[PDB]
Amino acid sequence: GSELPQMVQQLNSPDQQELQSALRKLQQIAMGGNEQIQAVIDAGALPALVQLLSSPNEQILASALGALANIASGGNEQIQAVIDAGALPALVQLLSSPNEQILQFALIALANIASGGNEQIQAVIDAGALPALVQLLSSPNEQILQEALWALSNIASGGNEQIQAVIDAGALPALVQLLSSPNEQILQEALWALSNIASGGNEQIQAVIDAGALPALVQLLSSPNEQILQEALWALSNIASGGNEQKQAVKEAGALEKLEQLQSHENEKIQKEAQEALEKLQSHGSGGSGKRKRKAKLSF
Ligand SMILES: [Ca+2]
Ligand SMILES: [Ca+2]
Ligand SMILES: [Ca+2]
Ligand SMILES: [Ca+2]
Ligand SMILES: [Ca+2]
Ligand SMILES: [Ca+2]
Repeated sequence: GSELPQMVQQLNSPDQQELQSALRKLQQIAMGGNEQIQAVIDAGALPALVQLLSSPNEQILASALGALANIASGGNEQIQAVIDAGALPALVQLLSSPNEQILQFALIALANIASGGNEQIQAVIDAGALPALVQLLSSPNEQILQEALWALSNIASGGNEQIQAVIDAGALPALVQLLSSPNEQILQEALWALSNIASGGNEQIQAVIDAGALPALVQLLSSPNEQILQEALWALSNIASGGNEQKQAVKEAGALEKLEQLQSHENEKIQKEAQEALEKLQSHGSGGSGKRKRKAKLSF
């Protein structure tokens, strides 16, 4: 309430101490849920925060990113307000920053925007984010790689046209290569990304198959890691939701025997996901694939 208008005014303060302070307070208020986010938007914060993405002051920039990321953790309409204030061109340009901290925070903000509805996701694609995000799949910096993977995964949680944009940007070969990663964080994310691409139409599922995902996905059905096991099951289950050619590719890769054995796993969630995937492979229908979105905060 009554202190918020002052905080927003202070985003243009000639006193850098007052500015940085107001920015941090807004960032923190935007951690408090969608009603609190809406109070920040209603006080007029957005134009100023977006303007500050052009700041050459790295402390200001990092906090502005933090604030906008938190606002973009809200509802689809709150995300759309951020897009409407003009955030995307600045965020996309920041994907080329040589500052790893700024890059990380930019990625998180983009990822949150791409956790909105299909129209919000399409704005991200139309702003040109995908070629940069796909290029970052090759980063030797695990932190950067992890945040780019989340952004791609969220973009692939849209409709078939959004998924097709991801495929056409050349993401699949890198994502399939990541299924070999010894890094459990990266592996999990690569599986989210591929699962979401495999939640589209049959020709999207087939692009995943044609890029060579199945043998690695079937190997992961041998993991003692219950989290990785569930993630590989989700991916196989999405692919098995396609048509006959897709179901048949899954059978040719040897999944049947393993899916059947996994119905005897003590973990009830694994049991259930195995049974469901198996029923789809032997079913005559299609559909039932699952999409997942990730939202993250930034509390400084
Ligand atoms: Ca001054
Ligand atoms: Ca500077
Ligand atoms: Ca650097
Ligand atoms: Ca490294
Ligand atoms: Ca490891
Ligand atoms: Ca285990």
